[PDB]
Amino acid sequence: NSAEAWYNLGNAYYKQGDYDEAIEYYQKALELDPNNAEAWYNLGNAYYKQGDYDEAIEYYQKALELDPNNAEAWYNLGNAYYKQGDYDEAIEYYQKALELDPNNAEAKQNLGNAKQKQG
Ligand SMILES: [Pb+2]
Ligand SMILES: [Pb+2]
Repeated sequence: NSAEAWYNLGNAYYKQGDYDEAIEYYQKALELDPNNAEAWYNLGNAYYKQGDYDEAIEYYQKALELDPNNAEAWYNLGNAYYKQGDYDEAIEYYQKALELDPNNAEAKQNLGNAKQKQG
């Protein structure tokens, strides 16, 4: 209801690259409906695009608790850990992404690179 309205507005602002606004609007939506997995996921993405990887991780984790079939979310969580230098975590989440979407070339590549980084 208003939760959907806020989510819709977050999405519009997200797509235009206004992350600060999108983050505000997603947070409003989730105050009203905390079960919207796509709102958690997109909030995560918006923080990720801001370079705020610890927030991204928090919100990706919440999205995946609600929707553990979101292959892209597993991949982006892996990216977020990779950005923090947490290559063990990145590797795990990339492996999970590829189980659901074996065709994610970038997941395979980052997984490979992450394995090099640890050694
Ligand atoms: Pb936090
Ligand atoms: Pb873990």
